[PDB]
Amino acid sequence: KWWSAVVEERDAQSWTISVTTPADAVIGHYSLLLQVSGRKQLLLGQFTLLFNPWNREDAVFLKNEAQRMEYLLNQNGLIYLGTADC
Amino acid sequence: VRLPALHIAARNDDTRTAAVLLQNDPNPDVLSKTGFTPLHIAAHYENLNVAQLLLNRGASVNFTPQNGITPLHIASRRGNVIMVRLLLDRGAQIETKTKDELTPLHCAARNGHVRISEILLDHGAPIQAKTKNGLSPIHMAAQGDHLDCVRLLLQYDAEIDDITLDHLTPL
Ligand SMILES: CCCCCCCC(=O)OC[C@H](COP(=O)(O)O[C@@H]1[C@H](O)[C@H](O)[C@@H](OP(=O)(O)O)[C@H](OP(=O)(O)O)[C@H]1O)OC(=O)CCCCCCC
Repeated sequence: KWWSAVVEERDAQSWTISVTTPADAVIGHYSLLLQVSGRKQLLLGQFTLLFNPWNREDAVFLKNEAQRMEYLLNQNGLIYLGTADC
Repeated sequence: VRLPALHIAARNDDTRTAAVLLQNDPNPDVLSKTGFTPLHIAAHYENLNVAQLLLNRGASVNFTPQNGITPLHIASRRGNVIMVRLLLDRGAQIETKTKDELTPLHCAARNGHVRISEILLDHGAPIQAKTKNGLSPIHMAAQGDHLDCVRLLLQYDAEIDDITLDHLTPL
């Protein structure tokens, strides 16, 4: 439920790591950094963190998947103009 | 006074706990005190993953409690478009009525779900079906101030002057 990381799969030369973030995390541009005992900080890469309408514990959670699609994933909108009767 | 563990897993969309439970107890249609299966809970909260797990483990897609509320009824009432689709592909009956003779189209139109109403109509739902008081879906759409639902039902050739048992038109 907080920042965490765990190796789901591994071989001799690689680790498959599942990283979680808190449901109340600060959004924006992030840097992921690795610290190996007795070494200097190493930059692993950059990622951007956003709000999650798909997560039940997030403040922007939406009950419906159709509503999630319509109000977050659809780029084709309709602005209604004119008069009330037209 | 607590729910069965499978109902709790269905509510939380916890497929790992549900898988462990179904490995231990192979019955996905376990009944709560109200008589609702975990598929009813999954349809209520639109938990797609646990619903697919339950249906793959043999849950009755057309389960009928004493009150006659099928999971399709709950999905149509709640506005769960994806759950309505999934239940329809798995064999959900389109004409089943509740204790008060409400079809899933009645539940969709009463709450003004245009997409769900169109999906049910495209699957053959009866647009002129009546409740115990003679209310058609257009009556329920007009009662809830659901303008687009009334428009869609009229587009599907619903009777604009259908009367209830009290001779009430949608007007
Ligand atoms: C007399 C004292 C003892 C001497 C013998 C000591 C013998 C002995 O124990 O060797 C292994 C040990 C390993 O230590 P290791 O390198 O794993 O530990 C890192 C080291 O302490 C750095 O100085 C820390 O930097 P900083 O403080 O955070 O800036 C770094 O911090 P962090 O990565 O944890 O953040 C530490 O991880 O020490 C050596 O480094 C070897 C050469 C040490 C020097 C050899 C003798 C000069």
